[PDB]
Amino acid sequence: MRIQVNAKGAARLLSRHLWVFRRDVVSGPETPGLYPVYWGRRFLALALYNPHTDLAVRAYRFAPAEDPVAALLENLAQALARREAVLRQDPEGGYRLVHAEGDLLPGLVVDYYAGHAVVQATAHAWEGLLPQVAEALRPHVQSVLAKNDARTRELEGLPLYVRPLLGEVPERVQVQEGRVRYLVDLRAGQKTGAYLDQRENRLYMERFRGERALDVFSYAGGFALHLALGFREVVAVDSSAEALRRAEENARLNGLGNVRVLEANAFDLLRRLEKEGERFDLVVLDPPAFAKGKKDVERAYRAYKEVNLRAIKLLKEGGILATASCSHHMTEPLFYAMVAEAAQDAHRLLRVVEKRGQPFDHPVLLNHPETHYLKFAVFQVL
Amino acid sequence: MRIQVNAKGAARLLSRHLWVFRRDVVSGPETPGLYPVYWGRRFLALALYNPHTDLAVRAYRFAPAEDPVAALLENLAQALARREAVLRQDPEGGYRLVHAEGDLLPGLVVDYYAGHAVVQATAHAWEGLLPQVAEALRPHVQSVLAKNDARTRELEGLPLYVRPLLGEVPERVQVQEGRVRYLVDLRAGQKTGAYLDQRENRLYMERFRGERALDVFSYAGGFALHLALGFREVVAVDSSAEALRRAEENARLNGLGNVRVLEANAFDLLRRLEKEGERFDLVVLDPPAFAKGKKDVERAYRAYKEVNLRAIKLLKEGGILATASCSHHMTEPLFYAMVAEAAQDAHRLLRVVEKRGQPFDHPVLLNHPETHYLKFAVFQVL
Ligand SMILES: [K+]
Ligand SMILES: [K+]
Repeated sequence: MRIQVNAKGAARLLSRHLWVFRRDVVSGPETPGLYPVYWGRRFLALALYNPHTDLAVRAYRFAPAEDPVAALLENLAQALARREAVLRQDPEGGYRLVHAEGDLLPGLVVDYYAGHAVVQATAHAWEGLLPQVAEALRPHVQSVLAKNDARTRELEGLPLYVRPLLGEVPERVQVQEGRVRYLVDLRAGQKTGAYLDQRENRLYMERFRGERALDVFSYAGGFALHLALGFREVVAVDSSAEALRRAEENARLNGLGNVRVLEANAFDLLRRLEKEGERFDLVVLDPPAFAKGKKDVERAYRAYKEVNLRAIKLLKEGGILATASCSHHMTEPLFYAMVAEAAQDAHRLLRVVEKRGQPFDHPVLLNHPETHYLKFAVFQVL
Repeated sequence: MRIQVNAKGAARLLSRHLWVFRRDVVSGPETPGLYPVYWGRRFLALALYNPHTDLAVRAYRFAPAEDPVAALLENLAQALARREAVLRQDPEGGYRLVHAEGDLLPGLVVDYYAGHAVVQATAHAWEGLLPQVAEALRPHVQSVLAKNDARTRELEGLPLYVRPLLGEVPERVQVQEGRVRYLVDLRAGQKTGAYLDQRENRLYMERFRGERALDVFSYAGGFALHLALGFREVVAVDSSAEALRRAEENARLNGLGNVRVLEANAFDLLRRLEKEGERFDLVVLDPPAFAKGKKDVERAYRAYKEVNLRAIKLLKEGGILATASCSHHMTEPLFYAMVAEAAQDAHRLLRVVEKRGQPFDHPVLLNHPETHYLKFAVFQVL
């Protein structure tokens, strides 16, 4: 059976983007599965396919294979191999073992929390391969949980559920991250609270020291935990009471009483703090995605610029600004243009300490822009 | 005596850019020197000034000071302090001690080569302060050389010369960089051959392993030296026979017998190697700046694309591409859009391994764009 795409889809696969949408599929199989994709009689790639979804084609190979399933599982082995080294070296750490498209494993994500892996499948073809996935993980873990309750599964016509796949899945797990530890919650109705894409950026914070630090959009307090090691006072701000509860629990776990949580609207607080003359030696801005769609950019840009402008005005000379965006539509060029505008408007000279982004376990593909969503930059006020 | 700027010049300084051109200077001193800059009666900054040049104002402080000379030398002390830790642990290394505007020391650059400093000044005010610069460096070095032959000095009406300022300056010195050593020529007529802005990027390459590596635009062969310890064969390519002579010399100094130099035109060679069916496990592209002015960008972009497209085609699956640009006007956004275009045209999927640039000793200011000129990225063919 073959999937036939139009010229538009052909140009996309030739450029090595991994997605072809339904409107560009001329014909294809009646059921979802793994099939070769063609432009006329020309082979283009092997892909996960679903005839009932908007994102119909997700490529994983750009060369033919006698056994599509074997090929896909080869990609799985290759992804795990890239993390082998770090798992033997840092067994109690938190790492992503499989990052979907980035690892040429569209529709599959696997996270590792101190020996306990959590699998999330969002493409129909993976469902029947979950047992093989669990066995591939076995050599590296104590247990495997199938957390398959993401709403995206509804699009693929998949059932929603959360069930163990291998071993005994614990309710909570302590993860070591540099000089601190945090508690992950593997239960369905509870916040996992790991946010691994920021693992390296959080560790990077350990090199800074000072009197007062402000962690805006603190969510589970990860950045705050690391800042507490070098700062006298760390204020963790977030509008989620539940998130701040986790933050307080993680601080307690580390015996870090110098972290105080504040339930408030980030935007209002920043302006208010500046109004009453409060100053900080470091501010971390890790807001949720301000721009969902490509049409939200203009408005998002203004929102980012405002929060960054207010953060910079709170900094003393020598102050540190750690700012990020996890909106893939807020492109890296737009992001840095925005911080430059905020700095210019605040009349503060900023030196670039470091331009970062996603860690090695959250791979980015140059040819597939959507894989690059996180930007993280650190600056110092001169 | 003060420098008076118009509204436009004032807005530039308030946004914290460090330059104000002659067109925006309303009035100023009759001779070059260090003077405060004002917009009306409002103090804006302290700056190096020259009433005879297009780039009239170069700011170094945005706060007043009784003694402008003392303030400037204070900036010098602070720049050196930022390198004290690395000089203490790695005395035989090569580091930039002063990076002009980036260190708020406009018109001054100072490099350190295993205990021997080389000073290059391009602004009039620095000429009279050379002895004080030498004294500030005394605690950190064995000798200090004034390499003041850059033609840009003619714009400031300064003499061109090369002379020692402190100690006994050797003709050449060996510098240790990771697992390799290279020879620096301090003589006025020879190529220095250090290229310190690429130091950390060269070191980053020591982690890769493979059979054959290709170092294009090799210059003194720095990248090839680091690759030699990880690859069976390394081919260094450059159009300059003199440059390759230094390359062989460096290879010999390290006892590296797996590095072969090849005098050829990069563009021509890459195509021929492609047609010849040649393939490599790693290719490094470190071309000279293809763009110097903003008008050279359109054709420069095309040149970068061709060499990157050819390099990508030479890589085997799993191959590593380390590519760079030192053209300031070939902005980061244009650089990455260019590599993406090359990959798309080559029908090759690239994973982003790392996005780097200038190391800590070559500081970048967000508000002063011209300080950022180097882009270095590493990708892997999937
Ligand atoms: K959970
Ligand atoms: K020289």
